[PDB]
Amino acid sequence: RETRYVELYVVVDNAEFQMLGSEAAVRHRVLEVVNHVDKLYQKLNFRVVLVGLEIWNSQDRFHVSPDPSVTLENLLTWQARRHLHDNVQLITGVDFTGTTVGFARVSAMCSHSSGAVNQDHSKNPVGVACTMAHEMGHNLGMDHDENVQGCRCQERFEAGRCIMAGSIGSSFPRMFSDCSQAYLESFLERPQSVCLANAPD
Ligand SMILES: CNC(=O)[C@H](Cc1ccccc1)NC(=O)[C@H](CC(C)C)[C@H](CSc1cccs1)C(=O)NO
Ligand SMILES: [Ca+2]
Ligand SMILES: [Cl-]
Ligand SMILES: [K+]
Ligand SMILES: [K+]
Ligand code: NA
Ligand code: NA
Ligand SMILES: [Zn+2]
Repeated sequence: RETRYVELYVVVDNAEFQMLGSEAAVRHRVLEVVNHVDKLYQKLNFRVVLVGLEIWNSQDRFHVSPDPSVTLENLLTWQARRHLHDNVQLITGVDFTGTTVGFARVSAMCSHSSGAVNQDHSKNPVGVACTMAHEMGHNLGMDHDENVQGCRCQERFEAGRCIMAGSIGSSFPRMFSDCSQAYLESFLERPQSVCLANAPD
Protein backbone atom coordinates (compact mmCIF):
# COMPACT_ATOMS: atom_id res chain seq x y z
CA ARG A 1 0.00 0.00 0.00
CA GLU A 2 0.93 3.66 -0.38
CA THR A 3 2.59 5.65 2.41
CA ARG A 4 0.26 6.94 5.13
CA TYR A 5 0.76 10.24 6.94
CA VAL A 6 -0.27 11.35 10.43
CA GLU A 7 -0.64 15.13 10.55
CA LEU A 8 0.10 15.68 14.22
CA TYR A 9 -0.73 18.46 16.64
CA VAL A 10 1.21 18.61 19.87
CA VAL A 11 0.19 20.41 23.03
CA VAL A 12 2.68 21.01 25.84
CA ASP A 13 1.16 21.85 29.22
CA ASN A 14 2.31 24.20 31.98
CA ALA A 15 4.11 21.58 34.06
CA GLU A 16 6.18 20.45 31.07
CA PHE A 17 7.05 24.05 30.16
CA GLN A 18 8.21 25.02 33.64
CA MET A 19 10.17 21.76 33.75
CA LEU A 20 12.11 22.57 30.57
CA GLY A 21 12.41 26.26 31.44
CA SER A 22 11.85 28.10 28.17
CA GLU A 23 10.08 28.15 24.80
CA ALA A 24 13.16 27.15 22.81
CA ALA A 25 13.91 24.29 25.20
CA VAL A 26 10.43 22.94 24.55
CA ARG A 27 10.55 23.33 20.78
CA HIS A 28 13.94 21.60 20.78
CA ARG A 29 12.57 18.73 22.85
CA VAL A 30 9.33 18.37 20.90
CA LEU A 31 11.24 18.14 17.62
CA GLU A 32 13.42 15.48 19.24
CA VAL A 33 10.43 13.41 20.31
CA VAL A 34 8.50 13.74 17.04
CA ASN A 35 11.58 12.90 14.98
CA HIS A 36 11.91 9.59 16.82
CA VAL A 37 8.20 8.77 16.66
CA ASP A 38 8.40 9.30 12.89
CA LYS A 39 11.49 7.07 12.89
CA LEU A 40 9.61 4.23 14.61
CA TYR A 41 6.66 4.48 12.21
CA GLN A 42 8.78 4.54 9.04
CA LYS A 43 9.04 0.78 9.56
CA LEU A 44 5.26 0.69 9.03
CA ASN A 45 5.26 2.76 5.83
CA PHE A 46 4.01 5.62 7.99
CA ARG A 47 5.22 9.19 8.28
CA VAL A 48 4.47 11.26 11.37
CA VAL A 49 4.59 14.99 10.63
CA LEU A 50 4.29 17.84 13.12
CA VAL A 51 1.81 20.36 11.69
CA GLY A 52 1.10 22.40 14.82
CA LEU A 53 2.42 23.15 18.30
CA GLU A 54 0.82 24.82 21.31
CA ILE A 55 2.73 25.66 24.48
CA TRP A 56 0.90 26.72 27.62
CA ASN A 57 3.48 29.06 29.15
CA SER A 58 1.00 30.48 31.67
CA GLN A 59 -1.90 28.16 32.49
CA ASP A 60 -3.49 25.06 30.99
CA ARG A 61 -6.70 25.61 29.01
CA PHE A 62 -8.06 22.63 30.93
CA HIS A 63 -7.30 20.64 34.06
CA VAL A 64 -4.44 18.19 33.62
CA SER A 65 -5.16 15.57 36.26
CA PRO A 66 -2.91 12.82 37.71
CA ASP A 67 -5.57 10.48 36.30
CA PRO A 68 -4.89 9.93 32.56
CA SER A 69 -8.54 9.19 31.77
CA VAL A 70 -9.65 12.56 33.12
CA THR A 71 -6.90 14.49 31.38
CA LEU A 72 -7.47 12.65 28.09
CA GLU A 73 -11.21 13.30 28.28
CA ASN A 74 -10.50 16.95 29.09
CA LEU A 75 -8.24 17.13 26.05
CA LEU A 76 -10.80 15.67 23.66
CA THR A 77 -13.54 17.82 25.19
CA TRP A 78 -11.41 20.96 24.99
CA GLN A 79 -10.21 20.17 21.47
CA ALA A 80 -13.71 19.63 20.10
CA ARG A 81 -14.64 23.09 21.37
CA ARG A 82 -10.67 25.45 13.78
CA HIS A 83 -7.65 23.30 12.89
CA LEU A 84 -7.32 20.49 10.35
CA HIS A 85 -5.06 17.84 11.91
CA ASP A 86 -5.52 14.07 12.19
CA ASN A 87 -4.30 13.55 15.74
CA VAL A 88 -3.58 15.50 18.94
CA GLN A 89 -0.91 14.46 21.45
CA LEU A 90 -0.59 16.13 24.85
CA ILE A 91 2.78 16.18 26.60
CA THR A 92 2.68 16.90 30.33
CA GLY A 93 5.12 17.40 33.19
CA VAL A 94 2.41 16.18 35.54
CA ASP A 95 3.25 12.82 37.13
CA PHE A 96 0.33 10.45 36.54
CA THR A 97 -0.97 8.31 39.40
CA GLY A 98 0.94 5.06 39.83
CA THR A 99 3.35 4.04 37.09
CA THR A 100 1.08 5.15 34.25
CA VAL A 101 2.79 7.43 31.71
CA GLY A 102 0.34 7.33 28.81
CA PHE A 103 -3.31 6.99 27.87
CA ALA A 104 -5.18 7.04 24.56
CA ARG A 105 -8.57 6.77 22.89
CA VAL A 106 -8.66 3.45 21.02
CA SER A 107 -9.21 3.38 17.25
CA ALA A 108 -10.04 7.09 17.37
CA MET A 109 -7.56 8.20 14.71
CA CYS A 110 -9.12 10.83 12.40
CA SER A 111 -12.22 11.07 14.57
CA HIS A 112 -13.18 14.06 16.70
CA SER A 113 -11.87 12.03 19.65
CA SER A 114 -8.47 11.50 18.01
CA GLY A 115 -5.93 12.04 20.80
CA ALA A 116 -3.75 10.78 23.65
CA VAL A 117 -1.83 11.99 26.71
CA ASN A 118 1.85 11.47 27.45
CA GLN A 119 4.00 12.13 30.51
CA ASP A 120 7.58 13.25 29.94
CA HIS A 121 8.87 10.59 32.32
CA SER A 122 12.44 10.32 31.05
CA LYS A 123 15.42 12.64 30.65
CA ASN A 124 15.97 10.87 27.33
CA PRO A 125 13.43 12.37 24.89
CA VAL A 126 13.10 8.82 23.54
CA GLY A 127 11.17 7.92 26.69
CA VAL A 128 8.18 10.10 25.87
CA ALA A 129 8.62 9.40 22.14
CA CYS A 130 8.06 5.66 22.67
CA THR A 131 5.08 6.40 24.92
CA MET A 132 3.54 8.57 22.22
CA ALA A 133 4.23 6.00 19.50
CA HIS A 134 2.54 3.46 21.77
CA GLU A 135 -0.42 5.77 22.47
CA MET A 136 -0.59 6.72 18.79
CA GLY A 137 -0.73 2.98 18.16
CA HIS A 138 -3.91 2.66 20.21
CA ASN A 139 -5.42 5.51 18.16
CA LEU A 140 -4.56 3.37 15.14
CA GLY A 141 -6.30 0.24 16.43
CA MET A 142 -3.43 -1.58 18.12
CA ASP A 143 -3.85 -3.60 21.32
CA HIS A 144 -1.21 -4.73 23.82
CA ASP A 145 1.09 -7.52 22.64
CA GLU A 146 0.08 -9.62 25.63
CA ASN A 147 -3.62 -9.42 24.66
CA VAL A 148 -3.02 -11.13 21.31
CA GLN A 149 -2.36 -14.86 21.73
CA GLY A 150 0.68 -16.13 19.84
CA CYS A 151 1.73 -12.57 19.02
CA ARG A 152 5.29 -12.71 17.73
CA CYS A 153 7.79 -9.93 18.42
CA GLN A 154 11.06 -9.86 16.48
CA GLU A 155 13.09 -7.82 18.97
CA ARG A 156 16.23 -9.93 19.38
CA PHE A 157 17.76 -7.80 22.13
CA GLU A 158 16.98 -7.00 25.78
CA ALA A 159 13.77 -8.74 26.87
CA GLY A 160 12.38 -9.00 23.35
CA ARG A 161 9.54 -6.55 24.02
CA CYS A 162 7.94 -4.45 21.30
CA ILE A 163 6.37 -0.99 21.18
CA MET A 164 2.88 -2.14 22.15
CA ALA A 165 3.81 -4.04 25.29
CA GLY A 166 1.63 -2.86 28.17
CA SER A 167 4.78 -1.99 30.09
CA ILE A 168 8.08 -0.35 29.15
CA GLY A 169 10.38 -2.05 31.64
CA SER A 170 14.07 -1.16 31.84
CA SER A 171 14.59 -0.65 28.09
CA PHE A 172 12.73 1.55 25.59
CA PRO A 173 11.01 -0.41 22.76
CA ARG A 174 12.20 -0.05 19.15
CA MET A 175 9.96 -2.09 16.86
CA PHE A 176 6.38 -3.17 16.26
CA SER A 177 5.33 -6.78 16.82
CA ASP A 178 3.66 -8.74 14.02
CA CYS A 179 0.24 -8.30 15.63
CA SER A 180 0.78 -4.54 15.83
CA GLN A 181 1.27 -4.51 12.08
CA ALA A 182 -1.70 -6.80 11.41
CA TYR A 183 -4.08 -4.73 13.54
CA LEU A 184 -2.91 -1.51 11.88
CA GLU A 185 -3.71 -2.99 8.48
CA SER A 186 -7.20 -3.89 9.68
CA PHE A 187 -7.73 -0.35 10.96
CA LEU A 188 -6.76 0.94 7.52
CA GLU A 189 -9.88 -0.86 6.29
CA ARG A 190 -12.17 1.49 8.21
CA PRO A 191 -13.50 4.31 5.99
CA GLN A 192 -12.57 6.72 8.77
CA SER A 193 -8.88 6.06 8.10
CA VAL A 194 -9.23 8.25 5.01
CA CYS A 195 -7.63 11.25 6.72
CA LEU A 196 -4.30 9.38 6.69
CA ALA A 197 -4.29 9.39 2.89
CA ASN A 198 -3.18 13.00 2.40
CA ALA A 199 0.55 13.65 2.21
CA PRO A 200 1.28 17.15 3.61
CA ASP A 201 3.76 19.70 2.24
C1 LIG B 1 6.45 3.12 32.72
N1 LIG B 1 5.07 2.78 32.96
C2 LIG B 1 4.55 1.65 32.40
O1 LIG B 1 5.15 0.85 31.71
C3 LIG B 1 3.11 1.48 32.78
C4 LIG B 1 3.02 0.17 33.53
C5 LIG B 1 1.59 -0.16 33.77
C6 LIG B 1 1.02 -1.23 33.13
C7 LIG B 1 -0.31 -1.53 33.35
C8 LIG B 1 -1.05 -0.76 34.21
C9 LIG B 1 -0.48 0.31 34.85
C10 LIG B 1 0.84 0.61 34.63
N2 LIG B 1 2.42 1.38 31.52
C11 LIG B 1 1.89 2.49 30.93
O2 LIG B 1 1.95 3.63 31.37
C12 LIG B 1 1.20 2.15 29.64
C13 LIG B 1 1.81 2.99 28.54
C14 LIG B 1 3.24 2.58 28.30
C15 LIG B 1 3.30 1.11 27.99
C16 LIG B 1 3.79 3.36 27.14
C17 LIG B 1 -0.27 2.50 29.78
C18 LIG B 1 -0.87 1.69 30.90
S1 LIG B 1 -2.66 1.78 30.72
C19 LIG B 1 -3.22 2.18 32.32
C20 LIG B 1 -2.49 2.11 33.48
C21 LIG B 1 -3.23 2.50 34.63
C22 LIG B 1 -4.51 2.87 34.32
S2 LIG B 1 -4.81 2.73 32.63
C23 LIG B 1 -0.95 2.10 28.51
O3 LIG B 1 -1.21 0.95 28.21
N3 LIG B 1 -1.26 3.21 27.71
O4 LIG B 1 -1.51 2.89 26.38
CA1 LIG C 1 -4.47 13.98 7.24
CL1 LIG D 1 -4.86 3.65 26.45
K1 LIG E 1 15.84 3.50 21.49
K1 LIG F 1 -0.45 -5.15 19.47
NA1 NA G 1 3.86 8.33 38.50
NA1 NA H 1 10.67 -2.48 26.73
ZN1 LIG I 1 -1.26 0.82 26.00
